[PDB]
Amino acid sequence: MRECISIHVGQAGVQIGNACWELYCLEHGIQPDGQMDSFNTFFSETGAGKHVPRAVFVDLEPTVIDEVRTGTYRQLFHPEQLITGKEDAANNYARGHYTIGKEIIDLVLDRIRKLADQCTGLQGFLVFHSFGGGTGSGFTSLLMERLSVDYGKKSKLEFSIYPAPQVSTAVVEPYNSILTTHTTLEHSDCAFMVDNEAIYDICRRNLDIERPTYTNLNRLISQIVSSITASLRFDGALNVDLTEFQTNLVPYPRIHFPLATYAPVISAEKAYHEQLSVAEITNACFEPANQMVKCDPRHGKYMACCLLYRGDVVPKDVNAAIATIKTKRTIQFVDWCPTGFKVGINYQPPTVVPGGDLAKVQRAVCMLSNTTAIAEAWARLDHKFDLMYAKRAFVHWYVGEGMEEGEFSEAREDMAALEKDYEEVGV
Amino acid sequence: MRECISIHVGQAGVQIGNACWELYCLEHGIQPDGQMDSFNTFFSETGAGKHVPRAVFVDLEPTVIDEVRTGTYRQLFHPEQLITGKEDAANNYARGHYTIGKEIIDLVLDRIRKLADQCTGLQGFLVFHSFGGGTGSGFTSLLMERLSVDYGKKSKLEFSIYPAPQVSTAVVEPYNSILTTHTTLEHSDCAFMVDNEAIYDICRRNLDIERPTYTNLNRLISQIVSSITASLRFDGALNVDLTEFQTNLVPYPRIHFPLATYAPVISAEKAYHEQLSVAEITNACFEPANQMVKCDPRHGKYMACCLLYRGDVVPKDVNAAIATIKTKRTIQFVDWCPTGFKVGINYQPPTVVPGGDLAKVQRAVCMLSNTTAIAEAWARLDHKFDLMYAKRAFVHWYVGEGMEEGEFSEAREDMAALEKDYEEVGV
Amino acid sequence: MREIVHIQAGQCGNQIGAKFWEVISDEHGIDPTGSYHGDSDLQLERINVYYNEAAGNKYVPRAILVDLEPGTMDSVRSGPFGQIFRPDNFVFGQSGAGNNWAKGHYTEGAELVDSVLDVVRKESESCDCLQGFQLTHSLGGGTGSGMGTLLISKIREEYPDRIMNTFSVVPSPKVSDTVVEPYNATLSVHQLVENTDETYCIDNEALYDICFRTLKLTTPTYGDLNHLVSATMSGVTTCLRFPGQLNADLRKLAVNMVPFPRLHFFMPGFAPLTSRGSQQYRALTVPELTQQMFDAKNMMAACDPRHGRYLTVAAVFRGRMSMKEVDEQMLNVQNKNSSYFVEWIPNNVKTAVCDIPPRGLKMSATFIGNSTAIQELFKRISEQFTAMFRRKAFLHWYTGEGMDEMEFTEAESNMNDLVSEYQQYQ
Amino acid sequence: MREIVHIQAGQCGNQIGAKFWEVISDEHGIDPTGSYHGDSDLQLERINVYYNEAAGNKYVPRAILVDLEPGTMDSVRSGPFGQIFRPDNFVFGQSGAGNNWAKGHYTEGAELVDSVLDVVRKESESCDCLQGFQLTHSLGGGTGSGMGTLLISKIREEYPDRIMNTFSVVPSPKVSDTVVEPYNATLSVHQLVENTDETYCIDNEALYDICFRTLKLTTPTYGDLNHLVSATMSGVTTCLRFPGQLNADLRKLAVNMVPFPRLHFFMPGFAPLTSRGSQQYRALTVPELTQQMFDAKNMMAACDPRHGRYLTVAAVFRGRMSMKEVDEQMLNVQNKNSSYFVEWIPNNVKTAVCDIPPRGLKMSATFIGNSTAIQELFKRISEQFTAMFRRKAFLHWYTGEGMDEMEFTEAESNMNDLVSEYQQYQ
Ligand SMILES: CC(=O)O[C@H]1C(=O)[C@@]2(C)[C@H]([C@H](OC(=O)c3ccccc3)[C@]3(O)C[C@H](OC(=O)[C@H](O)[C@@H](NC(=O)c4ccccc4)c4ccccc4)C(C)=C1C3(C)C)[C@]1(OC(C)=O)CO[C@@H]1C[C@@H]2O
Ligand SMILES: CC(=O)O[C@H]1C(=O)[C@@]2(C)[C@H]([C@H](OC(=O)c3ccccc3)[C@]3(O)C[C@H](OC(=O)[C@H](O)[C@@H](NC(=O)c4ccccc4)c4ccccc4)C(C)=C1C3(C)C)[C@]1(OC(C)=O)CO[C@@H]1C[C@@H]2O
Ligand SMILES: CC[C@H](/C=C(/C)[C@@H]1C[C@@H](OC)C[C@H](O)C(C)(C)[C@@]2(O)O[C@@H](C[C@@H](OC)[C@H](O)C(=O)O1)C[C@@H](OC)[C@H]2O)CO
Ligand SMILES: CC[C@H](/C=C(/C)[C@@H]1C[C@@H](OC)C[C@H](O)C(C)(C)[C@@]2(O)O[C@@H](C[C@@H](OC)[C@H](O)C(=O)O1)C[C@@H](OC)[C@H]2O)CO
Ligand SMILES: Nc1nc2c(ncn2[C@@H]2O[C@H](COP(=O)(O)OP(=O)(O)OP(=O)(O)O)[C@@H](O)[C@H]2O)c(=O)[nH]1
Ligand SMILES: Nc1nc2c(ncn2[C@@H]2O[C@H](COP(=O)(O)OP(=O)(O)OP(=O)(O)O)[C@@H](O)[C@H]2O)c(=O)[nH]1
Ligand SMILES: Nc1nc2c(ncn2[C@@H]2O[C@H](COP(=O)(O)OP(=O)(O)O)[C@@H](O)[C@H]2O)c(=O)[nH]1
Ligand SMILES: Nc1nc2c(ncn2[C@@H]2O[C@H](COP(=O)(O)OP(=O)(O)O)[C@@H](O)[C@H]2O)c(=O)[nH]1
Ligand SMILES: [Mg+2]
Ligand SMILES: [Mg+2]
Repeated sequence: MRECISIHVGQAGVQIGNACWELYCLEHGIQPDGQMDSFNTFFSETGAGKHVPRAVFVDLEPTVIDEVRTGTYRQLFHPEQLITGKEDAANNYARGHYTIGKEIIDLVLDRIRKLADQCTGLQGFLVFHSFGGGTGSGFTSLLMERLSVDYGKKSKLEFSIYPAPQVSTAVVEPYNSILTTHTTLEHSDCAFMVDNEAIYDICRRNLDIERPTYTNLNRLISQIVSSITASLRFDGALNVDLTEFQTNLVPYPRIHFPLATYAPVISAEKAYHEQLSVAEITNACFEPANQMVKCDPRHGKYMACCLLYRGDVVPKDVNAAIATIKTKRTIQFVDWCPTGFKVGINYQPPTVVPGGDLAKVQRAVCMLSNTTAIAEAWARLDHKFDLMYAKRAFVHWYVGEGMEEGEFSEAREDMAALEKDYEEVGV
Repeated sequence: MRECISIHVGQAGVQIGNACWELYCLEHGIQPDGQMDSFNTFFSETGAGKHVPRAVFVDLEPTVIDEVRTGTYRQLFHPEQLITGKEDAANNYARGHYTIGKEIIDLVLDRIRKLADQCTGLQGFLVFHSFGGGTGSGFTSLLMERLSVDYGKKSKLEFSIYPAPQVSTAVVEPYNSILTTHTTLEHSDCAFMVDNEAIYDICRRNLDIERPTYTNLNRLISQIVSSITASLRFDGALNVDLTEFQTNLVPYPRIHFPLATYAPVISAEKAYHEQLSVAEITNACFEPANQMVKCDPRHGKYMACCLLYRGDVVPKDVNAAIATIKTKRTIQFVDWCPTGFKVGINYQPPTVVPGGDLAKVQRAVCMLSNTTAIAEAWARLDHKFDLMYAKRAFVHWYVGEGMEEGEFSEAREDMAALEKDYEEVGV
Repeated sequence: MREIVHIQAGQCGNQIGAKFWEVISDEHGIDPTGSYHGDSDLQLERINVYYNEAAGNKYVPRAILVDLEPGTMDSVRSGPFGQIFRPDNFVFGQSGAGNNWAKGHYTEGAELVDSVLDVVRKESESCDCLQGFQLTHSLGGGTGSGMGTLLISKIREEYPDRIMNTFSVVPSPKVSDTVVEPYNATLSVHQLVENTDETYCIDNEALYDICFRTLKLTTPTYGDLNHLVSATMSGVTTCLRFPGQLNADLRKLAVNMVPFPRLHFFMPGFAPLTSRGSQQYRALTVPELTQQMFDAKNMMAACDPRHGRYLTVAAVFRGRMSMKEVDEQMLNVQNKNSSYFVEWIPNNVKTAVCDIPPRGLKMSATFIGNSTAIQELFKRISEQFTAMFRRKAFLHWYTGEGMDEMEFTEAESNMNDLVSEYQQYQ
Repeated sequence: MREIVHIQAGQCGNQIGAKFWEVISDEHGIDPTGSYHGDSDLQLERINVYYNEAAGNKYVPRAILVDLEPGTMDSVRSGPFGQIFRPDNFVFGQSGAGNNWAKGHYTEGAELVDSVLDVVRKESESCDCLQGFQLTHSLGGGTGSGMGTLLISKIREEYPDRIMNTFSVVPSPKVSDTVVEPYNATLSVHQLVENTDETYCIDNEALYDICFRTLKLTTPTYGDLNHLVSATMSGVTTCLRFPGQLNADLRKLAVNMVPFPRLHFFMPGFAPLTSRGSQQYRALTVPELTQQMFDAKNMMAACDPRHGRYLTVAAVFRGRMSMKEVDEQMLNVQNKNSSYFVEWIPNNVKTAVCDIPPRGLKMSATFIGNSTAIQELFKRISEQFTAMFRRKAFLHWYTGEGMDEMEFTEAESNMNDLVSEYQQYQ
């Protein structure tokens, strides 16, 4: 069957993974200890009955994984799936890659191989990292490269924490992200990217919450992930396998970045002041502020769009909605693509956790989008990098562990090329 | 179906809207929480069964809407339909328009669009403001202008709080009202205007009440509104749709102002000392003091009259009454209009709220009137404005936020033109 | 939104302030330590207008206390409601002003004002949407008068789009209370004309008349006078804190009350004012209330409003009342005695009303008058000024701190121009 | 893993150290003898970061006490938490330094340093994965300054891939505390620029200002100053000992805070800092905390950061908080006052946060600033140095121990170059 493995790497990735696992447990009826039909896509079938997931959990930081190992979702995990080392990169690309990561990576590969050995049709991977964080950027890149050698035909999807233009966390992100882009590019297939500023905005407006945490964010991410994956596991009108997200979303083999957005993301309060019909949901999906990154999508033609409807969904309504969207003048599309939309309709609805603010909905959607409008963010990032690098800010740290500066230049060139390609596409 | 939206803007407007909503709840059987046939004209059909109105609630004043949000008619409303900001204009036309309103207006427009997206035949709007109050005059004008761009074919009816000649509230009304007139004129279709002095007079004589409030006034207004609208919702002998009040009431495309008057407005005491026959009601409607503005209608020819009979009504009787009215020498009519009266007869009677003084009547009427007799009030207003403006009273406030003084002159010119037109009509 | 920052300056300003904070506290159900003990959610809805919230459901006046003269503020601190104020909001110096405007405005005050500005800035950041600043001071002193003016100048410079209102205790012209008072008052008025949007002019003579003639009282203390002031102050801002039918606001009042930018000097009043003893002899009809409001003997500025025309008048009512009764009453007043309201402004009056009477009363009202008669007050002050300045009497105390003769002259000129302008609309 | 070895050197270093060990003990639930009495497993998870374990569930500071001056360390030993230290970790000589860097670095200190090195090596073997060394000393003395530098040199030589951080008490330039202080400070700075990865620069003047201006306190003792230092120190390493959302680390902080290798001199701070008395007057919002953190008066180095640009800033929060609030606050700060952060580094700030507030506070934060303004401090020291050295004043005390003039000159040169570099990024 359509049966697969996940990868959660670095602090952020691990956090996301926890949430994901919780969501999965809710969905498939599994109790935190492994006790309870088609669950087995992730949870490789087990000895005494108690289910155990297929996820690679990696952190060179001990602390986050240590927390997990003394949590509630604890015995659920295999000891080995969770991996440990000694110290952070500390936002240092030249440590996940090159120096310290080239040591653990072998172990990770072995684990992955072992996991694969249970599949009877390994459709691919899901990878969780951060365009920014030191471990989950260099290390993840390295891992992806390794996988490329050992699994050429298998899809490798990535869930990515792009840094928002204005807001920041650690002031060496512009280097790290760029480096990741340079070395991820050719080894991944798809990189689903979500900002944090956008999420915060959504929370403030749509969910009516002005005091968020990371936990909430993680839950939201997990929801999206679930939406993406549910066609593997449950039945459906139209089933979108992992390998479709290659072919209905990558118009050219360097453009690997889609924006992942969810709806309806509205709390219980003015949910009952709403219909929550299919058309409305679709409309919400294409609006600017509901997107989970900081693009003005009205500034950029859509290349490929992909929608994953869940729950009580009649295809006719969906079709109507899509037609309406097509009709709209502001939702721009490329010169070379008429069949812009890819639709998945799944008989199982989304499932809501205790503590998760998003209330119970009979129907919901996850949208995946490729556009020239992502290029703005890239350009901004490039600019940031250039401003940093001319005065040689913090270069000696990465170079002092094991790097050429020409690498940086190469990365910049690559970015420029990407930009040019985007421009061409727009034309 | 004939299915539509309302707009309630500014303090006064919001107050009126509350009353209106209460009345609607009474009429259609809806409980304050949304629980219970043809209600759905306003109350767009809902998810779990509990009905939610289609009204735009706007106040740059937080306080009034805050009160509503902690009232009884509370969960009934959608959170978004009610809108908030920060501070009043403070009877300052140059803040609803120009400065502060151009900020919220977009949101309001969006809301309106969303509401429209539920209609299967949006017949138009109902707008509640004040010729005088700072928010609901500039802001409302702005809103109307915006709507004109986004809905050209859709009717936009307005319910208006004209300031009475002698009595006043805030001593910058003469500016604001004039400004509103200048910028409303070409974007609205109809502006149903009600004074307060007239209402008070009615209360003193007809209802036998000498200690009124705003609440009572609001209730009265709501009654009128209900009478206006009931042909959309319930069955009838003759059904007057919103779009009829364009075509049976606007003889020329600048004359957009009718007087809205109601009968019988008599309490339980000397109701039983009365027959309350159709003819009597009709007679009451055309009498001077029962009118809801301060005109002497005997000083002015009628252009178009429109009557909306409700309850136990036989058309023959109505016809007889109309004939009698026509016969009368004092009820003057224009040289150019023979078919002066437009009649709507509705099988559903009016419905009385607990607390509302007007007792239960098997039959009742609402009358709408265009005449040269409205021009007197306009002239008075103009005079007031001119007296104010020559010594430059409070001009620096509006000008100091963002205005030309030439605007004032333009407004005055417009008023003069209107007056001239009225004179011509009279001829 | 609609948040107000309060500043109290000088001795008078502080004393009035203490009373004001007591009264507001009472109104909002705040006990002397800062705990809430109310029974109505109406009380907390807009509590943010005057109070910041702290840990443990603690409420703290958004209030700054300034005095170069130390010890007056120590009394405040020692007092009952003194414990509600933030210690960091006490800004004080180590030298008096000797009732010297120049020391408050130019020299000694300049050394302290930075601190005050810093505190004000800090305060401003905790406003969702700052309505403005409310100041309590006195003209005739050095700190309230000079330093108050200085502070106002600074704050207007930094927040020119927020409303600047001052409750200013002026002299009693028939029996003046310091020797250099005229100099101080004249110097302050100059500053206030230019740098505030509204100034409520309160004079102790009028207060005493109210106490004696109207309230039938004797042995009245400064405390009692402060009470009266505080009641008017609270009345002024009621519509920002509470619900109603027609809700007022600061700029709304300014919009209706200031027909020319410099004419922003108001005569405040309260009604009802009758004796405590003879309570039952009268009752609370809206007409009676309005009568009390409008009668000259019940005003707190030192004018006969009958010796001038009203440019505009704002009445703010509290209690559930017939709007018909209100409007009709106003109309009758205007019709009967049209000569006392300038004929070039149709509808000189304004009404506002709030559904929430203060403590005891079912019906209360606050009066705000802008009359051409107030020229008298300024005129007398200018007369006082001239008699001294033409002999350069007491001038050395001011020149010694770097003030110049020319400034004095200019201030006088401005005062005279104000008078002239008022006479225009008479 | 992530284990830290602590060294305390000289009188100051030892005294601060005692306080630090008290505070860390309290935090980890260790009683004064060394028994654990905590109620949370969070407390012991990473206790190994500072403490070694011994027989009988005994916990022992991984701490070395060095002083050539004997008796100061005897006081430590006699003290309450003195009994937690390993007796074999006391390394001391039999002669003072007379506040003489040369005696600490070249002669007397060289005779003792072998022992210290031996102990350090031993300590290193009980690290699973040594994070680095943390030193507490003073510039202006002989032992902490000279011998501290000597020891640092040795340790960097032996463990160049582990992080070397120093909490160094520098002079108060406006009122200096020894006579040869400038000489000592200048000599030390030279060594530290080259042989440490980060130096936290603490000055007593700033501390006293904090105590008096901010905390509203008086009669502050060296104990109290030590407390303040200890709190910052503990804050610095919180993310190695405990869980959180974004977890910091030593090199992570260095990565974000050191954009050029030699610019590694930080101004530490803590927030909140308000009075004990006026507690209720304020509350714990993230914005308020950040305000406190960023305000010049709340920093513990002797600069006005407003007289320079921030190259980079690290904020480390403790308590469960809205990341949205944090990030947005930072953004607002940057936008409003972009001139105070160098424009050549987009996002000058950094956030870290730990889910575990220290004892009383719900929300606490530690500030680490790298500003071009710190040039002022070095500049003044160089001025001091030059005035003396151009007359070779006091120089015989140093030449007598084998130091050469040329060395002094070179040290001055290096200091000047540092200043120049800082000015570049201003
Ligand atoms: C038994 C009874 O009904 O007593 C009344 C009373 O006799 C009268 C005479 C009160 C009384 O007021 C005075 O005598 C007075 C003394 C100095 C200065 C000014 C007035 C009263 O003291 C004042 C007091 O006022 C209030 O409670 C209001 O809420 C008022 N509160 C305060 O001023 C206050 C006093 C002490 C501590 C905290 C607050 C208020 C007014 C406006 C805005 C906010 C609050 C009331 C009605 C009374 C007494 C107690 C006798 C009157 O005043 C007010 C402000 O209400 C004076 O004329 C009115 C009419 C009242 O009927
Ligand atoms: C009743 C109450 O809440 O009292 C508080 C208190 O009043 C205040 C004023 C404390 C108090 O701190 C000081 O007065 C102080 C004295 C010298 C130097 C520096 C500070 C307090 O003494 C300090 C004490 O701090 C702690 O408990 C922390 O865990 C702190 N502990 C120590 O410093 C410590 C003291 C003695 C013995 C062992 C440890 C800490 C801080 C950072 C990292 C680790 C530990 C607290 C909150 C208070 C008192 C007790 C009054 C404050 O300081 C700290 C460090 O919390 C000063 O401003 C804060 C705000 C607090 O609210
Ligand atoms: C409208 C603005 C207004 C103008 C006037 C003159 C107003 C009008 C009326 O009040 C509203 C007077 C009022 O109707 C009364 C006759 C009952 C009465 O109150 O008049 C005063 C004297 C009168 O001035 C003569 C008063 O001082 C005053 O101000 O009157 C004595 C008093 O003894 C009990 C009583 O007899 C000034 O603000
Ligand atoms: C961003 C880096 C930073 C730069 C500045 C200038 C920052 C910005 C703001 O704080 C974050 C100021 C702040 O918003 C306030 C106005 C509330 C306030 O705190 O400012 C100070 C004076 C100010 O310097 C003028 C302060 O010393 C300071 O450092 O300010 C007085 C103080 O009295 C209570 C209060 O009025 C330096 O690290
Ligand atoms: N959405 C989300 N973002 C996170 C989470 N944790 C961290 N981040 C983001 O990830 C970035 C930081 O990377 P981390 O994953 O913390 O870093 P790391 O991979 O552990 O790498 P080092 O710590 O540098 O070794 C920042 O942009 C954070 O906002 C999380 O739980 N959820
Ligand atoms: N009939 C009726 N009239 C009202 C009501 N509220 C206010 N008014 C009238 O409306 C006018 C004042 O305008 P408001 O609506 O209060 O003012 P606003 O729109 O809030 O504008 P600003 O307050 O100036 O920002 C006066 O003529 C009042 O008599 C009400 O509930 N019913
Ligand atoms: N109404 C009132 N007037 C006061 C009070 N205290 C002082 N005054 C008056 O204020 C003036 C004296 O100024 P004051 O404020 O004491 O001087 P300052 O401290 O230099 O500003 C005189 O006209 C006093 O009658 C008070 O508490 N209430
Ligand atoms: N903050 C702090 N400073 C100290 C302490 N003890 C001494 N000092 C300072 O350290 C400097 C004197 O050096 P000290 O350490 O006593 O000399 P040493 O023993 O030769 O290193 C002076 O600037 C003192 O103010 C202390 O416990 N805390
Ligand atoms: Mg990490
Ligand atoms: Mg309003």
